[PDB]
Amino acid sequence: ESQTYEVFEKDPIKYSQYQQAIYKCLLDRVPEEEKDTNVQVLMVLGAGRGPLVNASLRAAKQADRRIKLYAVEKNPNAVVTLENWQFEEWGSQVTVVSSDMREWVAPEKADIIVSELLGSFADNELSPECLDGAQHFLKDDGVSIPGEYTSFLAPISSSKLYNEVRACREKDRDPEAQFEMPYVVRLHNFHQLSAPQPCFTFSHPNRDPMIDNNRYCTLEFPVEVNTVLHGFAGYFETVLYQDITLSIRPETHSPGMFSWFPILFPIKQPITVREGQTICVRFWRCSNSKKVWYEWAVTAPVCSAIHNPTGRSYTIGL
Amino acid sequence: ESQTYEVFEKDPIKYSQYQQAIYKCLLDRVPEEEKDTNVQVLMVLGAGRGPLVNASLRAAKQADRRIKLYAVEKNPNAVVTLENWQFEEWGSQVTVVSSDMREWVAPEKADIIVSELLGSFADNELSPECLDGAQHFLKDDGVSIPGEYTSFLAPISSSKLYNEVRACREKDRDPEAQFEMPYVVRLHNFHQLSAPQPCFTFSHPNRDPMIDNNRYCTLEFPVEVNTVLHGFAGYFETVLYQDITLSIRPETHSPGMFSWFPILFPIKQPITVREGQTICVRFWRCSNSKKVWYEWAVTAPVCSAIHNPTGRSYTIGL
Amino acid sequence: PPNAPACMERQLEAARYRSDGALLLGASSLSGRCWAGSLWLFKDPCAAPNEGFCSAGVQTEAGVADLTWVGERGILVASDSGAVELWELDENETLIVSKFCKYEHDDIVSTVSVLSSGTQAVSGSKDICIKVWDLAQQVVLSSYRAHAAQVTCVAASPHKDSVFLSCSEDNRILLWDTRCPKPASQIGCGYLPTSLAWHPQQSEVFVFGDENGTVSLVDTKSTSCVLSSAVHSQCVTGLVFSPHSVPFLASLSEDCSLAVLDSSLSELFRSQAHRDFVRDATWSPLNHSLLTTVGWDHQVVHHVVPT
Amino acid sequence: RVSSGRDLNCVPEIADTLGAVAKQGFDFLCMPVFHPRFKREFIQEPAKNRPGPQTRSDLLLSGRDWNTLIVGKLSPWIRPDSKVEKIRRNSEAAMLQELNFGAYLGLPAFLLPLNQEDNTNLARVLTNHIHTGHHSSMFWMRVPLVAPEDLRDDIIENAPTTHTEEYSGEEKTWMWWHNFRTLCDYSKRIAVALEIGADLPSNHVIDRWLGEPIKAAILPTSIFLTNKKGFPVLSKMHQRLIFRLLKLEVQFIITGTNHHSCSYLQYLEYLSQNRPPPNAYELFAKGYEDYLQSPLQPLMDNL
Ligand SMILES: Nc1ncnc2c1ccn2[C@@H]1O[C@H]([C@H](O)c2ccc(Cl)c(F)c2)[C@@H](O)[C@H]1O
Ligand SMILES: Nc1ncnc2c1ccn2[C@@H]1O[C@H]([C@H](O)c2ccc(Cl)c(F)c2)[C@@H](O)[C@H]1O
Repeated sequence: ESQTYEVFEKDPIKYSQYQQAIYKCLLDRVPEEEKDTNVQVLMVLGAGRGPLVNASLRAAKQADRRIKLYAVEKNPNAVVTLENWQFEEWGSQVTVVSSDMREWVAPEKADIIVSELLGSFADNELSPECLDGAQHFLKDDGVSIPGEYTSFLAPISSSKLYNEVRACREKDRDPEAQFEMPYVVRLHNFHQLSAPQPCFTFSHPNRDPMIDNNRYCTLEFPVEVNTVLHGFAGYFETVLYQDITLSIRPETHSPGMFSWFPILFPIKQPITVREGQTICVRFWRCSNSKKVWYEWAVTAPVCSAIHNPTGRSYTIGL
Repeated sequence: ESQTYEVFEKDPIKYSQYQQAIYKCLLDRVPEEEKDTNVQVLMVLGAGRGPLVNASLRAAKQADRRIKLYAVEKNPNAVVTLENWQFEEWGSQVTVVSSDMREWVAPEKADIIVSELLGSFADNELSPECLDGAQHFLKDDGVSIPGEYTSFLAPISSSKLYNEVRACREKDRDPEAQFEMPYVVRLHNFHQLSAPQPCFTFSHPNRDPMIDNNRYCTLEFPVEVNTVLHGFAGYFETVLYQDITLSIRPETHSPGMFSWFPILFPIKQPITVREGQTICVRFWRCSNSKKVWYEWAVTAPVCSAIHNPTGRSYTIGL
Repeated sequence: PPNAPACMERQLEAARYRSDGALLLGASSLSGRCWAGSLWLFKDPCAAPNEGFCSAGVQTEAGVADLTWVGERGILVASDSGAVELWELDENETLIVSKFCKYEHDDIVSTVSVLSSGTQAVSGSKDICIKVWDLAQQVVLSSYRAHAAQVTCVAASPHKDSVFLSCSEDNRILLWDTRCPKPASQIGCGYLPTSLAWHPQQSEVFVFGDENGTVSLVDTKSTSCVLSSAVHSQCVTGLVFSPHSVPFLASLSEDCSLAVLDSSLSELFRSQAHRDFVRDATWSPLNHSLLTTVGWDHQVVHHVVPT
Repeated sequence: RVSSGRDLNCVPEIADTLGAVAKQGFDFLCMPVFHPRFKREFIQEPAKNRPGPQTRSDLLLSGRDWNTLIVGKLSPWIRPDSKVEKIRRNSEAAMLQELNFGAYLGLPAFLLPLNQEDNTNLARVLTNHIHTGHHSSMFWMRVPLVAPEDLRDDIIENAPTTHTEEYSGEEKTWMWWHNFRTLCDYSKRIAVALEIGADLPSNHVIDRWLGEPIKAAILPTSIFLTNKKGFPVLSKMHQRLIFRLLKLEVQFIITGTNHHSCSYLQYLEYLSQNRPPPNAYELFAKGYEDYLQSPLQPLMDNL
């Protein structure tokens, strides 16, 4: 929605970090003695109402280089804001492309593709799938911003958030469906039983053939206290360019970055965890030609049922 | 399943009608003076365990012509039966292709494509969508068997089948979902309120660009008696080749063709129909890039809710 | 470019050649921050659509839906504001001054046609009414609610100052004659009537196009034996007859093409020049084999009709 | 005292128009989300490939202003029930587009016309928009008390108005709403915007809109008689209908061009202030209207 874009646009830090990532990339690809001989083909993928496109112009101004802009966007209502931006202010520099990035036949290849296709669990918005289908129109030596993202998980106790989840049961569906799906939530009253550890990582561009975005991770969380585990908090960390990064992992959290709140992966039944014990969790990133989703189980100290098998309770649509 | 193929294979009439359709097509494409100069590229699409492939060999024997056979099949378990057929008896004449017909890159184009992708409501198994995606590998003058199919509907009264439908309610879903989906059923205790009329028709190959398999039909059924309508029985009629046809429409029913039983399109609430009144029904064939489904409403003498809006209660998967 | 705006809005609504050979242009913006319209004059027919090579220019506060020439000086305007406006040229014909702006229709005035004498004009609107006006008195003489749906096309008789055609989304093509207590009369014959053209010679014969791209030939004398041809694949938006002693029928459409037909309604010319909706056709008073088509794509294409 | 809104099909500058409308004294504005005359193409080239923006941008107003002051309107050229297959297909795609744009903006209500008898495809596409996505926008069906075909002046010579009192025929606009909302499964998101004509119909006809979800009443300029001091006022029977509608707490909508020296607003406000006094029962129950409560069981339960 129009107000949703607005909310995700009111994060100065996030866009200034993107400005800097394009800025360092401009200098690295165009030397001072080529400042007017070379024009960089910049392609913002999933352009929204134009915030990355704007920061791309600000980056080309501070780095003082020539850039051919594109603004691929599938949502036609944002594409209205984009064409109204292009006429009124941007001009012929920006070429709006009203298409899904996986369909679009590009005039030429790009020097840099730039995206904001991430969510609180990094690959949960389906950024891997999208940039893969765009990779063919990236130069055989092109940059992808962001170049890498990693999801982190940490086990939590919160009988309060556990209750909040039970309260989400609805008629005409699985009486336990509310526990087999993640929620984005600003985790407030809760206890972190163990330090966040990495889970899934995606790198762009992905040179490797039989690339496969399906995953399976096994994590061992050492708990120093006695408690009752209710679920796993998810966080993300990403590298836009070189040392320019964005993060929501509380230990490495990018300061003052309101935008992405943490995720919550519930567990149907709470689990007693004694001091010294290890909470072992398995996660799986799954998919078919139509959907992507997660499945997950706790295997230590005690087992749980595998949550969301075959995306029965929750899927992300491709 | 293996036993499902078996059941749909035990219909002699159905396959002898296909034998004859290929037979007349062979003679029409290959003249007596070209009996050994020309070899027809025959492609069975959706080959199952090989029944159309077998009738294709029987048709080439009675018509006495040379044929290059192919057996495209997506179900890998039937493809096992196909490769075991090809080795043991068929030989290099038949080329098994373990693929979806919409993916397959063909060595050459075909003289005739032959399919059994029909159901009781003709286009309900998704035959339009499949043969469209195969059409590129059909010769610029090729034949498609069947070349046309049409669905028919007729309004029925049967408080018995109406009860059978209510009895299909399940927990964890819409309490009325059972009325927003068709059922294949051998309609026994029932009353046909009006003669079947045509509904949707598909022709193959479909030369027309912006082809679009979406539909909207409006039918007016004149009822000579007083009654309570419970739903619409669906039937199909198809032209394999010229005067060689298969049908389930009781008035033009192909004699002794057990295979396809009629469909039943329920209506949530029964409707009183006086003598002389007209039962008016609207049907819609709908689709998105992932699913196909029907929506339907009774608009006369009284209105009903539109059934299965946005395929909420029932979809056919693409 | 006199004391006029610096930019004419993308969608060209109407092309009208006056007696000497000057080109009148009406255009509106049907997208963007501003949805207003404007009027333009081109003494050079080949200078159009160039906003900076015009003889005169003006800006209207609301979009321009339809226009007609009120002689050689004035221009009658049907606007979205629900107002009819007469804009008369100045002394040297370098300014376009608005004489009157009368908001009488409760919704977008879709059509305007000047009545044979040149003293009256009839307007059709989305408010379903048809109004007869006095161009000198600044007022409406009569208000008629004859239709059931919005009025699509109004076409005043070539000579009779009381006769005119009317066609609307209620499948009605009404032949008028304000000389009766029941002025309108339903002319029969299917699909919705979309465009009307009186024949310049037989003042008893007229043509109409429907939303299914079909053009029909109708006689006032008999409401039967109608001659028809499926000219276009989409809605016939306009019909204009050539100035010739034996005229030619030009039919513009939503299928982005121009068609030129003879008496038997057979195609002589076809033009795929346009990439957007073909909104008008005007034959040059000087070269009768010249036809100017304005569209929505900003193109003003001049066709040499193969006569 | 009264919640009123201004309807127009001409908005050249949204900030100017909205500003002037509010300046007049209107709580909201019903305006087209796309240009009324901007017919679009979705199937065949080259008008399908029409470039540039399709309408104005959402930036021209704050999100708060779109949520509280702008009622969208369907473009009059969109006819999903047309007998022309090409026009149906195009108007299906165009209707989804327009509805989805109104949902994108967060508009509180969107207007759709009920002006013919067959609205099946219109209702199918509205129902589908309801089931596609999370938006909660209200839908106001613009339906008249009297069909336009039954209020046309008796001036067509060979088609005279059937002057006979047709009891059921006099209430054909109710059946139009009825079938439409039956088709839509009685969605609580589809309400009525009742256009009140110049000549009020039979009392029995106005008695069919009782118990119906009238969210708004559309009063056109055309229906205002003039008083001795040159100001717009209403007949005693039209005044009675407004008094009935005030109990239903409807939003009054003013449509049409001006025909007086807002004055129309001032009349409604005057009627609102000069209404009969609501008794103690009407003051006690004010708030509890149509609120379902469970009957107390003081034998079984403790009060
Ligand atoms: N495969 C595809 N092809 C073309 N565009 C695609 C996709 C998939 C998603 N998107 C777009 O990416 C944007 C991004 O998620 C975004 C940007 C900015 C803000 Cl503030 C925000 F909330 C969200 C959205 O606008 C999506 O519509
Ligand atoms: N797009 C596709 N590409 C390749 N094959 C496809 C499709 C879609 C369906 N099919 C196959 O068609 C067969 C047919 O429905 C059939 C044949 C014989 C009997 Cl007896 C029977 F019951 C059913 C099935 O075996 C399906 O697996």
